[PDB]
Amino acid sequence: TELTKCKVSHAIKDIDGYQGISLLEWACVLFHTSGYDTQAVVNDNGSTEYGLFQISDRFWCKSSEFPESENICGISCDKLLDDELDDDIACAKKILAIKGIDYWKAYKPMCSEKLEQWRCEKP
Amino acid sequence: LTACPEESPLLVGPMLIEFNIPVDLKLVEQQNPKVKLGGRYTPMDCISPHKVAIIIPFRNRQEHLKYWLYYLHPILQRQQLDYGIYVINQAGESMFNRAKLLNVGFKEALKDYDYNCFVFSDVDLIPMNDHNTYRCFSQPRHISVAMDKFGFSLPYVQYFGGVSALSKQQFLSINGFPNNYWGWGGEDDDIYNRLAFRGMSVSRPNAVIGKTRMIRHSRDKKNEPNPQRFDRIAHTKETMLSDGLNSLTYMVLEVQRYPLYTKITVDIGTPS
Ligand SMILES: CC(=O)N[C@@H]1[C@@H](O)[C@H](O)[C@@H](CO)O[C@H]1O
Ligand SMILES: [Ca+2]
Repeated sequence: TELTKCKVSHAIKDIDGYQGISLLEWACVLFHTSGYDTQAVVNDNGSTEYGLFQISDRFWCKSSEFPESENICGISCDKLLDDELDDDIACAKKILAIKGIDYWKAYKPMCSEKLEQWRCEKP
Repeated sequence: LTACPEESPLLVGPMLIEFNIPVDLKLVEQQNPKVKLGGRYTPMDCISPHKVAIIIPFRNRQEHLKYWLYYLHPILQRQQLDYGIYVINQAGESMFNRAKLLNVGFKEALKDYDYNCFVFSDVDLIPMNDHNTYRCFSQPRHISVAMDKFGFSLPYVQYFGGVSALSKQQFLSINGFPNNYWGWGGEDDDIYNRLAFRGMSVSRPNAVIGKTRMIRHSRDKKNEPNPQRFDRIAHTKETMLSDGLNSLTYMVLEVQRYPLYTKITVDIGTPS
């Protein structure tokens, strides 16, 4: 599903401030990462990235194309293609703790300034 | 004849834009008898200071082109522009290169007429309000500011994709657009970066008059997300000097003059 910035912001609250990344920064990162499409699937040099957070099967989740993946998140990549964001968020937190925000290539170039526009005022 | 008024008296404002009824160019031509071979139109009632080349990057989207022509020709005539329509068709099977095709359109259009303004438009975007003028302004103009795709709003303030317009001087000033972006994404952000580096700001109409419809379509396997896009946009300040109008090379395979437009099929090479 193609979510809105506010739908996304409300769903990822538990991630706010984790590893020092705010909700504004995440709204910005997710728009440029998947266009807020929970079913996004992108290939990238022999590997596939899934969902809202574009979590890769290279190390993070297990896919049928690449079954011996480290599957660090301990989850099937298909669980990242639905609208229940709790496990997508749990896996993102593992990426943040282990690898850091730079796993998301959109962060530095697109989310280093003009963060206010990303605020959701809708309760 | 004297100068066309600042605002056209022919505008109707909001329009219904639907992609239901199939189009027939023969009919479009029938309805637009004033459009000359190659899709050129010049007002007869007044003199327009806007000599506009409208550049459409393109690859296998004829059904989209039909709708684009069906809606834009009447709009552009109402806007009282001295314009020409150019469809830059990418031959080959390499990933789609939107920016490079726009650069080719700039160079090729200039061979036909002394255009002073260039509108760069995706072939699937139709403006829903004719007060959203397809011409150039004192600063770079972003036109498709409220696309239905983004809920009829601007997705981010730095967004310069979709439909935009640059005067010839503005375009020249940034060394045109990058040629090195292959595949989907980031080339428009690179363009945005260029304008900013040259000290320009982005002019836009408000979100109401900027309402724009996007014809729907399935993913283009020939235009998948560019893996290098995020890195590339971080180096625009330096690369805009060596990648642009000044390094543009390509081969023209065919120039086709149809009654509603000029289609130029080109071979723009492969990822370097
Ligand atoms: C670096 C990148 O991917 N930028 C894309 C841009 O090319 C596109 O026009 C816009 C709307 O879809 O979304 C951005 O995220
Ligand atoms: Ca999920």
